[PDB]
Amino acid sequence: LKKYTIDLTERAEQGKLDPVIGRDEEIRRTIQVLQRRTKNNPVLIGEPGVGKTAIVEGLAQRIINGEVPEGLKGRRVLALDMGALVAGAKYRGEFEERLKGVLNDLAKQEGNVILFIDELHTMVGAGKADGAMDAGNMLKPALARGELHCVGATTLDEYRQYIEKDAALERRFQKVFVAEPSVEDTIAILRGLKERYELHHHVQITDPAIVAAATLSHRYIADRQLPDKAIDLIDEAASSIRMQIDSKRLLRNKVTDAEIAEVLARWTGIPVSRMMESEREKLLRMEQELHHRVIGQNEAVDAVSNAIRRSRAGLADPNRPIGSFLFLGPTGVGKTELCKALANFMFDSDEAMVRIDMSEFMEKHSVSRLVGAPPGYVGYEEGGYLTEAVRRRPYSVILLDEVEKAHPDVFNILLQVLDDGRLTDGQGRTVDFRNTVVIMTSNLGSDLIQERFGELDYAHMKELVLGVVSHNFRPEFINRIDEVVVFHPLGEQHIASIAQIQLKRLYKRLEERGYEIHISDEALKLLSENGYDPVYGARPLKRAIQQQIENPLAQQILSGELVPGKVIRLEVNEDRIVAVQ
Amino acid sequence: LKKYTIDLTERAEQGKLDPVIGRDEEIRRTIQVLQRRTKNNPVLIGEPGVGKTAIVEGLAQRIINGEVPEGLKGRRVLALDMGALVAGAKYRGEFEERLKGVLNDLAKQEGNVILFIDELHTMDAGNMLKPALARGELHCVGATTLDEYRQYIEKDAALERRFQKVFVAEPSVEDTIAILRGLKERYELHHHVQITDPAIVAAATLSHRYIADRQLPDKAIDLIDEAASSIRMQIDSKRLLRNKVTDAEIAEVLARWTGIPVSRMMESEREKLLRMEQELHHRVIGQNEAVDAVSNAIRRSRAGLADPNRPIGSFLFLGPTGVGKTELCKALANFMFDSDEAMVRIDMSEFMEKHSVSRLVGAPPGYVGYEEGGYLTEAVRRRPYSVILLDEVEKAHPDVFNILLQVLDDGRLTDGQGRTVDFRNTVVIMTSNLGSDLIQERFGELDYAHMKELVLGVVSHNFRPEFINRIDEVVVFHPLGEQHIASIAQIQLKRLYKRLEERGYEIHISDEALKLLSENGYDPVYGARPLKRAIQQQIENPLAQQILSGELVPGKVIRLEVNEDRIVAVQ
Ligand SMILES: Nc1ncnc2c1ncn2[C@@H]1O[C@H](COP(=O)(O)OP(=O)(O)OP(O)(O)=S)[C@@H](O)[C@H]1O
Ligand SMILES: Nc1ncnc2c1ncn2[C@@H]1O[C@H](COP(=O)(O)OP(=O)(O)O)[C@@H](O)[C@H]1O
Ligand SMILES: Nc1ncnc2c1ncn2[C@@H]1O[C@H](COP(=O)(O)OP(=O)(O)O)[C@@H](O)[C@H]1O
Ligand SMILES: Nc1ncnc2c1ncn2[C@@H]1O[C@H](COP(=O)(O)OP(=O)(O)O)[C@@H](O)[C@H]1O
Repeated sequence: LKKYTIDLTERAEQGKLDPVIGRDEEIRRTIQVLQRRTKNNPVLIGEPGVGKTAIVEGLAQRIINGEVPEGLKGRRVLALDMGALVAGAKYRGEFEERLKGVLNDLAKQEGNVILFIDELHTMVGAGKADGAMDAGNMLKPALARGELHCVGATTLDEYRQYIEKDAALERRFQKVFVAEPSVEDTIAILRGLKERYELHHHVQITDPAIVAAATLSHRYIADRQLPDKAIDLIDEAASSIRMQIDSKRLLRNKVTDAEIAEVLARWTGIPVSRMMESEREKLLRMEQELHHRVIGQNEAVDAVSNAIRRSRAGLADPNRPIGSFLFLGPTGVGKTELCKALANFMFDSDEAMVRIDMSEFMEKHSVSRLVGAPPGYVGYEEGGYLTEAVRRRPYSVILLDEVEKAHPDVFNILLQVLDDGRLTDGQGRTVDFRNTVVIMTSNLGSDLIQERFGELDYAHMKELVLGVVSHNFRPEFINRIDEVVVFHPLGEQHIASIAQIQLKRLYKRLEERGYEIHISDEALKLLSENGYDPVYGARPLKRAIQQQIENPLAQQILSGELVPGKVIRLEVNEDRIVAVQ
Repeated sequence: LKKYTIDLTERAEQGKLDPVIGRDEEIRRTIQVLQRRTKNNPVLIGEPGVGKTAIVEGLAQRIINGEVPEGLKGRRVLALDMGALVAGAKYRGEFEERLKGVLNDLAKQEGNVILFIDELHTMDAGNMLKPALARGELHCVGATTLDEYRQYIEKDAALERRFQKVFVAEPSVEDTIAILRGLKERYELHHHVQITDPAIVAAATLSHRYIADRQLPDKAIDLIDEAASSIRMQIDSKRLLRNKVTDAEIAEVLARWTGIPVSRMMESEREKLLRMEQELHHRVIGQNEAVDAVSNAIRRSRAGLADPNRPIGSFLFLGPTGVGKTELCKALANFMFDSDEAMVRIDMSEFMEKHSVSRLVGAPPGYVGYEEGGYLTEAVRRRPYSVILLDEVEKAHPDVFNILLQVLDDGRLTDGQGRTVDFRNTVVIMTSNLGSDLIQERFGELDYAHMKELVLGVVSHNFRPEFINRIDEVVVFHPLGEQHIASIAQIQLKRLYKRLEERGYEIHISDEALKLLSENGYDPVYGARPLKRAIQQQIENPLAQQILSGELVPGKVIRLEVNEDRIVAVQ
């Protein structure tokens, strides 16, 4: 008994237990089960990192401090470990002499000992070496007779496929559900626990670093549960500052939310850290920073930058994505380019744009590729194309390209992402679109968008295109769109400004090779004859570097006069261009 | 007073320190993890180098020298005792009284001194130290591998509340450089051992080029100590010695299981006259169309100039299929890898299913079979060495055409689950099976610079102008004549010679006798596939008819005759 079971009650007299704050409805319900006549076995069902191990450490602190009823007064909470019972059990019945050694020491205790079996699912099938099970089949009489007082603490899905499968052991435990506390319920958890970390780290932790250790944990960390990550963050931040005082008021020890969001940015990647950066320079110039790489399209950025300012002010709907856009209009105008800009603004990486081409979803059978296959079908455990991608990046700009080429029954899949920000996978797991920006480019009115842009100034392309030919006949999808955005086609004013960032990002490395080129002003309209298109758009400009500028170097090698090291020009003549050394 | 007392004042008295060089942003991480109280147990995971030696020697350097005052220093911790645990203890249970006595009586001063434990994976990894770890006794520094971590330390649940994966990334060549910078404190003052600059790097460059299945620094510290053991024992083997340290000391140590000397292990600036005439041009005198990729398109790749996100070493090479592609993708791998492992062939010829979505560059969800998928899905996860082919893409209906544009540009690097794919060391040979099928007849007046501009100018841009608008360099493989295959039909017969001299028959064949085969030999449709069965049906199946009949006795060389309507070589 003293070889295996850790005694939590004498670990509470030394003050070695964490102070437990709250939990008084789940501790009282635990004592209500622990005082039952038969089957006095609570199982603290929760999720990993909810506090179900620090409920019995708030029961064992309670027995010593005496807030328990008489009947649980003066008990002992022993923490049996089923990993130390299957530890060296090689031979036949070395495990069964460990339980029947522990179970017979618990009967000498005449009911003065509470047994905390943490992770009961490790008891289901613990011996089980030759036949029927040996741990939750040896406890099974003394669990039903109300004899050993077994506080279990498993999680809900570990209860579901370990303990619920043994239906004769499932009834010997009573589910004391430990729901995770809310964001305000874990501040008081962490306000009293902060001094137990101040005495260990020799580090002062402010309640600003605690009110933001939980609002940033809950919002940004979605796989963990709340009083496990909020105390991870303060322990990581107090260890990050504990370097700054050891090795090399301005050499601080205080944790503030500057250090808490810095650890969380180092965990997840979301840079909302401090507004003492150029973010004050960035929050009102949010519409013109997109204009750095989205040339023109003032109706486009004033729809997307005003919607992502609407949520950074905490004013947008938290049961809806950050933005739901329909980018109908011409091709090669700034549709796909703004979403790269919007990803390079919000999550500052244009690799965080989940592009989905809806020409792959032409027919109705190809809708379970986005959402996932049902149980029992091909591609079930794989997932969906949209749902699993949003589980990869929950903070991403979803591009749904040419949605008018989708099936009509894929807008039905796209009614719940727009309205509620949810999409359930084929495996019954719901993915959360509340942090994504769902932008949907289309070409459904583009014939009438292009002809009327220099006629109807800035608002009449929105009205009166809807109803004769365009989307109103299927009306449930239009009103779920946040802003329907029409795109004015590009004149010569924009493609001269759009054809300047072709090699601007590669510009900052390749100087010493022998290349630095300033703007030449004579070959401007050579690219503005194939690239500046009223019909097909500005996308043939990207081929107008692959067809116009890059050809007579990489194949004209063998003739023996043109060798690299000299910067090329282009002039308006019938030249078949030369290059002088 | 023997077992559980280790004094760390001795480490400067004896010089028992092997200094760590290179790891500081991956060791101060294991001081961030260790300084916590939730999950304050760093387990060091990966390739070697740290192993509880970086935090203990990088601890006395900041206290005894004296830049910081004494009001801040005092973080004096200790290290592992592991040696006398199992040894010297006899009974069952009286071995256990030594392990319970080593943890409980270090608590004589109420936590005045703290202690780390090192290398905890064996089970002492959670059978006798598990209450000693759950009681909040003291915190330890683990060290596992990655796969032995997921054997023991993570499919548990009570142990990752204290441990966490600390991964170290694969180290430099400068790991053993500074191992021999400090260690001349022990080498030259008493033995006068020099090891020069090209002799430290020589036993360490063996990873990215030579062999890539094994870690670097385990193969670096051992192959220097064996090369440095040269003097005192080769003088006791019953102008005198090169005291100028060269590549020779490691080569005796390294090449005692390969057989390849120094001559191609340090391919350098002047060595590229020597790496032209080694193995490519002794099996076959020829195959010099593909030598351009190692001559003019090699200057901006192997001098620290390989930019992966635009094709610079991608020299385009065309031809037919089954005609010399698969041998050169092996013979260039034979010119590089000293062996045969390049097995790549991609064709889009005779399969009509909906499985052509996964052969592109991977499968997005909604499919079957991700484990194989396409061939290139698996050809980087196997090993990063493969030479990618592209054949017969020109036939299917035009909805499938333009997906070849996405990979060759700088848009997105296109991996599949988060680890990298190959962009730097691959030559792509593709296959053009347009109207170069009637041209295989004669070898008289074949075009090298009349072929691709006037024949291709009027036939390409009627149906599809988006295919040869990018790709322009067209030069043909060998035309299938007589004597150029008479070399190739000698290669497949000389492996029939070695198949036959094992039983005592040396067969000759004439220039007249193997062009007897050429009427039943090659195919313009399949390439040189029906060459091998033509050896079986014409000579080899009649040969085994005569070896078994006993009328071809071993020892006597036989000649042929021209005879009646079935052509066999009889007496
Ligand atoms: N109500 C609470 N009051 C004080 N500390 C708490 C409270 N809830 C949780 N904690 C602490 O936060 C952490 C939560 O971990 P646990 O209590 O083990 O929860 P858990 O459900 O057992 O997680 P696992 O995955 O089962 S180990 C521990 O360090 C607890 O001390
Ligand atoms: N409004 C715009 N702002 C900035 N760049 C633009 C704009 N419109 C077009 N471009 C340029 O045109 C190119 C269009 O390429 P592509 O993505 O193939 O077209 P599309 O976006 O229609 O698919 C982009 O690389 C981009 O640089
Ligand atoms: N970065 C480095 N700095 C110093 N020594 C190193 C470094 N990398 C490797 N070594 C040497 O390599 C050897 C690795 O052996 P070891 O630490 O026993 O392997 P493992 O860590 O797998 O147990 C050590 O003796 C060490 O001296
Ligand atoms: N240098 C060469 N010239 C002509 N034919 C060759 C050469 N090297 C190999 N071959 C032939 O290629 C054949 C294999 O080709 P094949 O099976 O059609 O293509 P793959 O091997 O790519 O499937 C071998 O039988 C061999 O005779």
